[PDB]
Amino acid sequence: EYERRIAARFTTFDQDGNGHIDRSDFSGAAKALLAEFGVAARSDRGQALYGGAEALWQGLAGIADRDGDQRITREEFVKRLRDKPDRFAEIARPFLHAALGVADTDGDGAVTVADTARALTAFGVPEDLARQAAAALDTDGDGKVGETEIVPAFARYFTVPA
Ligand SMILES: [Ca+2]
Ligand SMILES: [Ca+2]
Ligand SMILES: [Ca+2]
Ligand SMILES: [Ca+2]
Ligand SMILES: [Ca+2]
Ligand SMILES: [Ca+2]
Ligand SMILES: [Ca+2]
Ligand SMILES: [Ca+2]
Ligand SMILES: [Ca+2]
Repeated sequence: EYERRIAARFTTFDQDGNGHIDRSDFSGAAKALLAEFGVAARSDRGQALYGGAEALWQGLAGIADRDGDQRITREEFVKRLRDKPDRFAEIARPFLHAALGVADTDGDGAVTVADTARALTAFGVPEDLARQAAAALDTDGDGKVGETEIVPAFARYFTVPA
């Protein structure tokens, strides 16, 4: 179970599935989300999402790329994330904020549960599970998913329970 839980988290970052985490895993994730919502890469929201993704890669690399080759292997990839999950969530905050912007289709600063599910599928979550996860992210049940729900959820998700 534990090792399976760890692989799940690794697989989330290893978007292209090739067994190491690269900047391009993150670039690819940004590209997928923008495509899902028809947001132009060159738009303000597009540039903000790529900048946020690049910042999260650098944070994660800072933590886990022990030999400095700018790929994080399965091997290199948990304890550091478990002991300080809040710090890692803040590293991800610009990315998560930008992702919400992209998934906000009417511009009112809120994202629907259905569009949260769309975002998750852009990041490789199969459609059925994404609906279930999106629903779970809406912890106050108002049908709107926000930064105050997503950022702590992210912190928790990357705290692999022992
Ligand atoms: Ca990869
Ligand atoms: Ca750019
Ligand atoms: Ca490395
Ligand atoms: Ca919306
Ligand atoms: Ca909205
Ligand atoms: Ca479908
Ligand atoms: Ca189902
Ligand atoms: Ca909510
Ligand atoms: Ca709410």
